[PDB]
Amino acid sequence: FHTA
Amino acid sequence: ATIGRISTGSKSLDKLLGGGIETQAITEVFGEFGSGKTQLAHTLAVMVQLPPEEGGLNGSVMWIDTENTFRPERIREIAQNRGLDPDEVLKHIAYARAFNSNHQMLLVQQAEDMIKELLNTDRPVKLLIVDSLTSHFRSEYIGRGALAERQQKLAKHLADLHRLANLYDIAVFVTNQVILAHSATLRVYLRKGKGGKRIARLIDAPHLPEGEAVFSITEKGIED
Repeated sequence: FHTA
Repeated sequence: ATIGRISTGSKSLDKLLGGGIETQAITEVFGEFGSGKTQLAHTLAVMVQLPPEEGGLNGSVMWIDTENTFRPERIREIAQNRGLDPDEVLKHIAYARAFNSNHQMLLVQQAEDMIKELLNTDRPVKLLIVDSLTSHFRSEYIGRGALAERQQKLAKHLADLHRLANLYDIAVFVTNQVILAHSATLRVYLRKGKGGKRIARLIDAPHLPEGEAVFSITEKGIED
């Protein structure tokens, strides 16, 4: 997961 | 623990839902291509971030995408037109693309790490989106013998999602493009009428509203  | 309720942005759809989509539940929206399932997902990813007196849960979002349909620009549009800072709203969405159904399944375990991290902060995860829940399963488990196998794997995946919803007080929102069994908590059938108008009906929920909600796709996500 990565920040949008 | 008491459940929370995330407004969809439509009063009509909220009434159909008893106030909004629920935490400690999996809500599945299903319908044909173009029925607005992903628009509802984008809208919820902004609404959940609002404070509770505005229909949110002050929450963070995790999003598992299987069709490359997440659009940061759409989040920005919805956020800005609701008085919010688009970059901050985007910051609170944690995003992953699932390569195949086995990776999709593993990403649920991966997600628990961030859920635990954020749990006792002021923006705990409150929404987990899986869009599409079923597309990889459809493509991978196909042909003679696949109905049973696919249904087993999907049920396990949904059990993992139910555990996160229930253990961490999260609304899980999943999409499905459509006599098979289903194990989501609540199933909402969406369809497109005309222009930006959409119609929602609850399925196999005889104890809840039997009518239909109608809403439009707009620059605020969805609205009456």
